[PDB]
Amino acid sequence: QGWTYGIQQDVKNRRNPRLVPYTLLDDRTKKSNKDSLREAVRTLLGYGYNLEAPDQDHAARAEVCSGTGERFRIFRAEKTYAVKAGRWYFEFETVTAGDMRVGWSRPGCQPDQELGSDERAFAFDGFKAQRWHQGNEHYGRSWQAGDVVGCMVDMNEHTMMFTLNGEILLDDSGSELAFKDFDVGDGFIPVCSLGVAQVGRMNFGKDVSTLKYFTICGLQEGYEPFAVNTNRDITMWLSKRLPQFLQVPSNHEHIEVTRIDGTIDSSPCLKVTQKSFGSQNSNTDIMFYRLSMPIECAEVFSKRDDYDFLMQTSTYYYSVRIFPGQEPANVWVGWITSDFHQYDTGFDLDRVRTVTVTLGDEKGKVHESIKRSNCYMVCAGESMSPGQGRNNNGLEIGCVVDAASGLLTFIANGKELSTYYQVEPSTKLFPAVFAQATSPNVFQFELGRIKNVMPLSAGLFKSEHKNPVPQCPPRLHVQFLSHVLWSRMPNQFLKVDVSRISERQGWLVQCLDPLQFMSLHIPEENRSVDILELTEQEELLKFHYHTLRLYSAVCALGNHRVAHALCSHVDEPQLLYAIENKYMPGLLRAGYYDLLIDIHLSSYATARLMMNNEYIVPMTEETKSITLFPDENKKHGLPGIGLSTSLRPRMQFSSPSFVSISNECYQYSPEFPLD
Amino acid sequence: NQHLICDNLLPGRDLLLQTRLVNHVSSMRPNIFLGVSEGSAQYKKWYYELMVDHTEPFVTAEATHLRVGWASTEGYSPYPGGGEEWGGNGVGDDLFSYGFDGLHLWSGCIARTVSSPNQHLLRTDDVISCCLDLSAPSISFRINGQPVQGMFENFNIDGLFFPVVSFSAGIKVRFLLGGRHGEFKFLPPPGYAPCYEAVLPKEKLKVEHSREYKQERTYTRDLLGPTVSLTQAAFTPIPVDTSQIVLPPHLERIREKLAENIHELWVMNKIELGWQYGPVRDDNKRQHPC
Amino acid sequence: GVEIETISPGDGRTFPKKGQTCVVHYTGMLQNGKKFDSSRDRNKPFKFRIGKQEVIKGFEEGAAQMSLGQRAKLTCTPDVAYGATGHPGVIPPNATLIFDVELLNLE
Amino acid sequence: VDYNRAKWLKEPNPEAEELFRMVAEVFIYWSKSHNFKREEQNFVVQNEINNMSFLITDTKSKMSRKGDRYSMQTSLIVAALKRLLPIGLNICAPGDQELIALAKNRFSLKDTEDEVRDIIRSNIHLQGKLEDPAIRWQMALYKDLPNRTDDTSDPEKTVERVLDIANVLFHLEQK
Ligand SMILES: Nc1ncnc2c1ncn2[C@@H]1O[C@H](COP(=O)(O)OP(=O)(O)OP(=O)(O)O)[C@@H](O)[C@H]1O
Repeated sequence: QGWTYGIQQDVKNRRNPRLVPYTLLDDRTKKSNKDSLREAVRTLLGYGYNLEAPDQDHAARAEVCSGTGERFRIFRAEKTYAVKAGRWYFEFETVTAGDMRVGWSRPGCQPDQELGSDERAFAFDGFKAQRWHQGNEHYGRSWQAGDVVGCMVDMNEHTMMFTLNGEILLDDSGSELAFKDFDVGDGFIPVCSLGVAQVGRMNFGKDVSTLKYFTICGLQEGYEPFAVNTNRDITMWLSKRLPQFLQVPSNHEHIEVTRIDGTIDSSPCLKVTQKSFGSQNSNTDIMFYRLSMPIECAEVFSKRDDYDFLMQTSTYYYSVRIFPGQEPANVWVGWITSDFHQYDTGFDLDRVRTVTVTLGDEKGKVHESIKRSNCYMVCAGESMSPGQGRNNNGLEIGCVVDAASGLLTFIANGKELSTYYQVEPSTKLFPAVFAQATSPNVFQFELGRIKNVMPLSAGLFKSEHKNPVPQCPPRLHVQFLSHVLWSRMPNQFLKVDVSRISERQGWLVQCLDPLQFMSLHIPEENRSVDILELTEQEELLKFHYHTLRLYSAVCALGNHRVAHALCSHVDEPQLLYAIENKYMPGLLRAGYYDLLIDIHLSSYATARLMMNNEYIVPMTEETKSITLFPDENKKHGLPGIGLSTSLRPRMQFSSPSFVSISNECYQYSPEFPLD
Repeated sequence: NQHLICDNLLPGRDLLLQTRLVNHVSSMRPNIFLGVSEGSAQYKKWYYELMVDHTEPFVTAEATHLRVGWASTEGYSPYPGGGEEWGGNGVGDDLFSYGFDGLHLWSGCIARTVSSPNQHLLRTDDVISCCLDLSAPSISFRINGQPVQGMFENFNIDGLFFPVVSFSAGIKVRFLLGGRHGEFKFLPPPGYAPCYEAVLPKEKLKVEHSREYKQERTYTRDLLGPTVSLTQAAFTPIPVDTSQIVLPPHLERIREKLAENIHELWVMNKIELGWQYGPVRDDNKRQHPC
Repeated sequence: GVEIETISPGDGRTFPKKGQTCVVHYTGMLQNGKKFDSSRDRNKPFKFRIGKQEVIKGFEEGAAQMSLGQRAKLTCTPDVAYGATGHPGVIPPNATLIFDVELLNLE
Repeated sequence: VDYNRAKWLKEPNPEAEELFRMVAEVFIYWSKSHNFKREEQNFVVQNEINNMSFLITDTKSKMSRKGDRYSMQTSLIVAALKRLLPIGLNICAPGDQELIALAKNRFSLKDTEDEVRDIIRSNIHLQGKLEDPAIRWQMALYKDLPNRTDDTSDPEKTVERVLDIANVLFHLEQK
C-alpha cells in the first residue's frame, strides 16, 4: 500500500512504528492480536476439531551469519617477542563463551588457518574442551562467560599447561601437560582465535596486580608474566580483514605461474596453471590475478605499423589467451586500480563498486559527470557470445588503453568489442584477470603488441618508453588476491571524546591531541603502509635500510647540494619522529640517526674535530680572566664548563627552500632545530 | 658520482620507497543503518547535519583532515566496508564512502573541486546539511544553507548506509540528527526524513567509533571476532503462501461457526469495555459501528 | 600562467605592493600528490621580497594575486617553474607544481 | 580440604596448616615402606577401589581389561599430597624459596638432613641482594601477609621444615 517504518507515526508520510519484525514488535499490539487469536484457536478446539502440531525440531543455525570470508580472527603478539627459553605465563579472559582458542603460536603461523589445525600452533579450545596441535584431541573442560584461562609455557622442559580459573586442566589421562613434547624452533608467542560474535581479552601481565589467577597457579612455579620485564606495551598483530594482492608463492598448493620467454615469432607470456586440478580439495573458487606494475594515465587530457606513430603515441596493449578447456564464461579480462579489494565467491560484472560524480553550474545545469570505479573488465563468455568451436585457437582478448585520452577498449578476435570504459586522469590501471579454474590450463598474459599500439612494457617502464619490442622484465610478475596477511594494531589511538551536550545541541565529538604515524609508500603498487609494520617484513626493511645507507653515502663528506636535495625526501619532522619513536626497528632507527647526522651535523662536526688539536688563543680580557681552578679549593671543575676563548670554526647553516632560485644556499649544511 | 646518482635516482620517486608523516584519522558514525530493498519497510530519503564548533587548520605541519558524509557497508555487515581501520584514511578514501570537505567531493580516494557560494574549507561555525536519497541513488550537500553544486549518484545500494565524519586531531564538531538529538539549523528538503527516525524501537541512538578498536588499556581492550550480518536492518515480510492450499468443506461449515463466535467475541468485548454508536468518525471518541 | 583557488578567504583588500616583503607558509606538492617542500615542516615562515626574482615567478605572481591573511592553492606550469631542466634531485623535468600558500604577513 | 583450601589461602590458618606437615610425614612413611604397592594391589582387588568415585565426584562439590583400564593416579595418598602441597608452599616465602632451593640441591648432592641443618643455619645470616628488580617485585607481591616474615617465623624449626619439604619434593619428582 506504500507504508514504511518510522520511530513516530505519521499519516501524511505513511510512517508507522509497527512495521518491525515480530521479534522486535511491542507487546501491546502483540497481545491485542494474540487474545483474539487464542479465543479463535480455543473455539476451534471446543467445536470438536483437535489440532496437533506438525513436529518439534531441535536444529542449530550455527550462528555463522557473519561475512562468508571471515569465520574467525587471530590476535597474536609480535614475532620479535618469541621466547626460546624460560617459563612464561599469560591470561585470556573470555567475555563471552563460544568458539575461542588460546595458546602459543610459531612465528610462521598463518592468519587464515584454524589454531592447531597444523603444526604451527598449540591451542586450547574451551568451546568443545579440546587441545589443538596438528590434529584434535580431548583436553580439559568447557569454560563459561567471564572465565580466565591461564596459559603457561616451559621452554626449558618443553611443556605447556592450561588453567581454568586457577585450576589446572587435565587431558584424557591425569597428565597436567597439555603438550608433552615439541621442538623449540623459532620460539612461541601468545595467540588466540575468536569466532563469530566472540569477545576476548589477552593479558600479558605487564601489570602483575592485574592478573587474576597468577598467584593461585603460576606465581610460585617459576613462571614469568609475558611482559613483566618490559617498559613498553607489547605490539599487537591480528588477521587482516581486507585481502591484498601479493606475488604468487612458488610453493602454492593450487596456482602455478610460468614465465614464457618471447621468441622472434612469439611474445612474452605469463601462464597461470591450476596445478591441483583433478584431485582432492582442488580450489574451485574464483581467483583474482593482476600484474605487479600499473599503467598510469596522462595528468591532463587533451580536448605495417608506423614508426613515427608508435613513437608519438600513448596507446598500450596486452592480450590474455584463455586456453581450450577453460570455460570463457568463468574468466574476466580487463583492468583494476589499487582500490580493488573485493574477494567474493560469486563475482559478476554488474556488482563492481562504482560511483558517479556530477558537477553542475549554479542553477542545476549539469556540465560534467564522471564515472569512477576500480574494476574495468569484460567477460570472456559474453565476448564469445555465439557458441564457437572452442578448438580453432585459445580465446585471445586484447585490452587496449589510451593513456593520452583515458580510453579502455577491448578486442575479442580481431573485432572491437562494444564495451568500452573512460577513466579519470592520473588513474593507475593494473592488468587483471578474474578466473575460475575449469581446466589445468586456465590462461596466460601475452605481452605482445598489435598494429599502431605501443607494447605494455613501454608504459610500465620509463627506460623502455620508446622500445617497440615487447619485453617482460623480472619486476613484472603475477600477483593474486589472498588473505594470508597480518595487520599491526597501532600502539596509540586518537583520543576522541563523544558526549551528548543536550537535546538541542546534538552530539559533541571532540579531538585535540595530535597523533602522527610515518608512512612508507610503495610506488609500483600504489599502496602505503606504516613504517612500523616493517618489523615483520624483512625484504622491505633491508631495502629501506640500504636506501638510508645510500642517502648517507650520496651526501657523505660535505656534499651540501646533495644534502639540500635529500632534505626534500627526508624532512626534519620525519627525522624527529624516527629518532623519538620507541617501536621503530633497530636498522631503520640507526639508519635515520646516521641520516640526520650526515645531513645536518656532519660537516660542522668534522670541521671542529679538525680544528680540535690546534689552539689559537687571542688575547682579550676574557682570556686574562681564565684561571686553572674555579676557586681557591683546587678541585677540578666539570670538563667543558667554563670560559673558553680559543678560536673555533664558525657555525653557519642555510635554509633548505625549493621555491628560491638564489643558488647561494648550496654552501653550508641545511638548518635543523638545534635546541 | 654522488651528483649523478642523486640526480638520476632521487627525483623520480618511483623506485625507492617514500616516507612521509601522516596525521592519524578517526571516524565517528551514529548507530544507524539505512538500506533500500524490494519489499522492505525502510524509508528511502534521509537528512542530517554536522555543525563545526571549532577547528584548527594546522595542528601539525600537515593540514587538518575533516570530511563529512555517508558511508556504506559490505553486504549487510555492520563493518564499514573497503577501508582501513587504523588511520590515515577517512570518508571518501574508498568506493564505499562519499564525503565532502567544504571544497571537494571525495570518493574512491579521489577529490573533485565543487562550486559553492563563497567557497572555503570547513571552518568554525559551519553548518553542513547532508541528504541521501536511495530511490534514485543521490547524495547532496548544503553548506550554511547554500546548495553545493556537486552530487554523488549511481552508487552501489546493496549495503547499508550511515552518516559518518572523518577527522584528524584539532576539531570540535556536533552531529544534529533532528528531534531530540540536535535541532536542525535549516529546514530539511521536502521528502527527507531526519536521521533520528531510523532508530529501532528497542535500541537507543548513539554516536560511536566506526571501527572496533579505540584508545584503551592493553588488558582492558576487547578483542572481537567476526560479527553476524544485520538481518534485522532490512525488514522484508514474507509470509507462508495460502493460495496453493485448499479449504475443505468441513473446515468451511465449521469456519461459519468460528466466524460467528469471534464476531460475538468482539461485539461483547466492546460492550464490556465501552464502545457504542457514533454519528461522526473520530479517533478520540473510541467508538465503532460494528 | 598560474592557476589560483582560494581555500580560506582573506581580507580581500590588502595586496602585496611593490618593494614589500611577503611572509607566507607554503607546502609544495607535485601534481601526483607527493610533497617536496614545506615551510610548516621547518617551523619557519618563508619571507620573500616582491619583484626581485627571489622565487619562481609562478609563486611570485600567485602570491602577488593573493590577499592578506588568505590561504590558496596555486598551480604552476613548468613555464613559470623549473621547466624542462628542473631542479636536480628534487623536481623532475617538466613538472607542474601545486602549492598550499597562506599569506601570513606583509612587512 | 578442597572445600576450604581457598579460605585457608586467602586467610592463613596456622592451626589448619599442620595438616600439610602431617600428610607429608605420611608421605615419607609411604616412601619408607615398599610393601604398600603390593598390599595396595591386593587391597584394590580384595575390596574394590577405583578412586574414580572420588575423582569425578569432587567436581560437583567444588562447583568447578583391568590392566589397561586401571591406573595408580587415583591413589588417596598421592591425591592428598597434590591437594595439600599448595598450603605448605604458601607457608613458604619467596625468600624461603631460595632456602628450599639449596635444600633440594644438597638433597640431590645426597648430603644428610642432619648436616645440612647447621649449614643452612649458618647461611641464614648471608642474606640475598635486595635492590634487584625481580626479587624486589616478589616481596612487593608477598608483603600483603602481615606476620609471614622470617623475623616472626622461628628460624631452626622452619629450617627443619624446609629440609623436610625439600626431601618431599626430591622423592616426589626425581625419585
Ligand atoms: N471495535 C473494536 N473493538 C476493539 N478493538 C478493535 C475494534 N476495531 C478494531 N479494533 C482493533 O484495532 C485494530 C484495527 O484493526 P481492525 O479490526 O480495524 O482490522 P483491519 O482493518 O484489518 O486492521 P488490522 O490489520 O490492523 O487488524 C486491530 O488491532 C483490532 O483488534
